[PDB]
Parts: sequence; C-alpha cells; structure tokens
Amino acid sequence: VEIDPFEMAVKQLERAAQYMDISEEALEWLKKPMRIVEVSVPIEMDDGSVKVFTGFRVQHNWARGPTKGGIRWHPAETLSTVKALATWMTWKVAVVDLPYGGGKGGIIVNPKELSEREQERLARAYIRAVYDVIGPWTDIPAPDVYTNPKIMGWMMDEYETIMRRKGPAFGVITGKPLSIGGSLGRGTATAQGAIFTIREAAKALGIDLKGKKIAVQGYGNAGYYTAKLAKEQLGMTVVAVSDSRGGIYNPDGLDPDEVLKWKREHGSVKDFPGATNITNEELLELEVDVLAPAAIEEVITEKNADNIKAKIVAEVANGPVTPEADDILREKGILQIPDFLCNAGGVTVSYFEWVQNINGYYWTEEEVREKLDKKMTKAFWEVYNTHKDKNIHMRDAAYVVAVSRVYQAMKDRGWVKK
Ligand SMILES: NC(=O)C1=CN([C@@H]2O[C@H](COP(=O)(O)OP(=O)(O)OC[C@H]3O[C@@H](n4cnc5c(N)ncnc54)[C@H](OP(=O)(O)O)[C@@H]3O)[C@@H](O)[C@H]2O)C=CC1
Ligand SMILES: O=C(O)CCC(=O)C(=O)O
Ligand SMILES: [N+]
Repeated sequence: VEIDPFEMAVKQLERAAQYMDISEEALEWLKKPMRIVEVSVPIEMDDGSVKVFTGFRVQHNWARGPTKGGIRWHPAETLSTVKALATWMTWKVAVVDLPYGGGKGGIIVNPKELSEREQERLARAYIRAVYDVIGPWTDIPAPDVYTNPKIMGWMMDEYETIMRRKGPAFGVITGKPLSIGGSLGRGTATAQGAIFTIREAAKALGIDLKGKKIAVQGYGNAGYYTAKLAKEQLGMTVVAVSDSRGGIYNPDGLDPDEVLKWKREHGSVKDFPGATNITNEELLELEVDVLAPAAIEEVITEKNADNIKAKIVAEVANGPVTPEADDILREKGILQIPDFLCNAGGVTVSYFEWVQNINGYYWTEEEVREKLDKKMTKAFWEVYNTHKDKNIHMRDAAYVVAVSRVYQAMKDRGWVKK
C-alpha cells in the first residue's frame, strides 16, 4: 500500500472535520481506536504440527451501540489495516443511522494454503482467543475478504459452545448460513446497496444507466454480485472484470455467470473466451461510465488519479481512493460515492440479521429488500445534499453526516463535555 491505511483514515477524518464544529477533545477521541486486541491463534496443521497466526480485533468506538465489522483473512494484512477498517466501519454504521459502533477483525493468513479442516480450526481458535471482547451486545463480527458464511457458521458454533447457550448466540455474528440463523438477501447485500447508490447518483446526475458501461475490479462476493446486479437491475453492460491475477475486457459486454463459472473452473478470470486479457491498472483506466473497485484498498493514487475516465466511481471497496486522488477526481468533475456509504448495504443487512437473531423472528426477501432500499436511499441523499449545500467533496459530506452523529452520542454519554 502507498501510505498507511490508518494514517490515511486519520487524514480523511481531519480533512473532513475541517468543515464542521467539533471540539478538539472529541477529535482526539475519534482519531484513536477505543480498544485493540492482538491475540495469538494456535491451530494444528494437517501434518500434526502446531502453527500460531496473528489475529486482531479492533473496536474503534461504541458510543452509538455494539461495534460491528467483518473479519478479514489476509497474508498482507497489518494491524494498521484493521484499525483503518474499524474506523471506516464507525462512519459506515453512523451514516445509515444504525445502533452500532465501529469494529473490525482479521487474521494474517493465506486461506488459499489452508484446507477445510485447517480453516475450521483457525476460525474456532480465533473465537476462543477473542471471546472475551465479542458478544451479541458487545461486538458482532461478519464476513469480509477471504471469509464466507461457512466460516461464519463455524465461528457461531464455537461461540455458542463457549457461551453454554445462555443467550442469543445466533446474534453474536452475522452473514451466517440460512439454516443456522441466516438472513435472506445477505448474500447480495453490499452489491444491492452499491447498486442503489449508483442508481441514486445517476438520478442526481441526470444519467440514464440503461445501455451504459460498468467496469468492476475484484470478482469476489461484492464484485461479482455488483456486476450481476448492474447487468440485471440497472440494465448496464459489464465490459470488464478482474481478480488478483488480472482482468478481462470486452467492448460487447460480459455475462457475469459465465465469467464466474470460468473463474471457478480455472481459478481466475484470465483467458476467458471472447475477452482480452488486461491488468488491473488498465481496467481502472478504461473508458466506462461507472467504475466499481471491489478489491484491496488504495488502488487509485496520484499514479493514476488523472487517468480515471469514469463518470461515477462507486467505491464498493473499503478505502480504495486516497484523499489526494479524491481531490484530483473532484477537480476532474467525477462524482464519487464515498466508500463507507456505497458499500453500507452489507452492514445494513447485517444489522437486520442481528435484529432477527435477538428477536427470534425472521423476515422475508421482500421486507429486507425494501428496508435496505429505504436506508440506502436516505443515506445517499443525505450525503449528496450535504456535499451540495457546503460545496465540499462527497467523502467529506458523508463524514459530516456520520461523525456528527457519533459526536452527539458522546455528548449524550458524558464521554466528552464539550
Ligand atoms: N466481505 C463483505 O461482506 C464486505 C466487504 N466489503 C469490503 O469490500 C472489499 C472486498 O470484499 P469482497 O468482495 O467480499 O472480497 P472477497 O472476499 O469476496 O474476495 C476477494 C476478491 O477480490 C480479489 N482481490 C483481492 N485483492 C485484489 C487485488 N489487489 N486486486 C485485484 N483483485 C483483488 C480476490 O481475487 P482472487 O479471487 O483471485 O483471490 C477476489 O476476487 C473489502 O475491502 C471489504 O472490506 C464491503 C462490504 C461488505
Ligand atoms: O456486514 C458486516 O457486519 C460487516 C461489513 C464489512 O465487513 C464491511 O463493510 O467491510
Ligand atoms: N457494509
């Protein structure tokens, strides 16, 4: 990464607090995670040896309620990345008005080198390590990069075993399989929220999205579903997709299902029939109408900020654009959906699932879809009007919408007097 993920996040927070009335003590409180837990996660490998990984559970603030955030399994992960993600989580849950704080977890591991049994052991050992700081009313993890509902169910089972079934164990973690307390629409949650935000942004810009072009970076749970929903709901034409090994571009358009099948049968989207192999750098520079980065953070910097040619940049990923790059893009007249507003659908449906678990009652697809649409539209329009009234960068406006709420919570708790 170009710069430290946490330093960048703090930079953004200050840059955006320059447009609002907030006390110095509150800013100092908000620039530091409230609790960080670094743990050793020992598991037994398939050959019988014991290997110790490094796990992080960072909650940045819980003024508004129990902290929420996914668990990332990544070899390149660092504690700074988890801190930045928890900080972004805070604003993410504040902007769509959820009774959550901000949290994040992670393990420095390459899951592609682990078997099924090793992955289950890793999840259970991580739960055993961080049990003392998580709970249905303390900290609610969720799926993230290289984690899936399978691992979520393993973690929930381990937590329930430790907790001796005293309370709503199903609510300790979200993104679970439907059989063990799952939620309908959670699989396509972040993609649905991103699609709703893109539709609202096009409405604001007066652009008909039918027949237009979308380029998606990353083909995971968010990128693939974003491409599929854009092709299906918005009528867009997916011209290029990518994963860590490279991307495929096609002027005539790609079918997301065939690309996903090829990726599953080959390991990557590279060399897909009828498409041209390109790099992620080349995909980011393509002439498209919507660009959706749904991969690792910090993909747009001063090394390519001026080469972006998309009308709308939908930051599906967490912090994919640097503040400098934000300034360059805004100078270029490119509308940006802020990272913690565009992909707030995923946590929006995660909040729904938590409510369904603690209540003991479950809803349907239509209710979840309706509530998610309502929440995402309200949050996006709040941020848009905020940035329009104050004549500031989108990113900043969302902060003004988010941080203020968090700020209010502290003033309602007595944490900060001013
Ligand atoms: N996970 C979630 O539920 C949510 C996560 N987010 C945020 O979004 C981002 C993506 O999450 P998600 O879609 O679930 O990821 P996934 O866990 O579903 O899978 C990761 C995908 O992105 C690819 N990828 C990782 N790094 C790069 C890279 N440097 N360049 C190109 N492709 C890369 C992977 O490639 P390959 O398959 O080849 O390994 C894979 O295709 C994260 O930052 C996450 O925090 C937002 C909403 C909710
Ligand atoms: O769904 C959740 O609770 C966490 C969402 C998440 O991991 C993210 O927004 O990066
Ligand atoms: N989310």
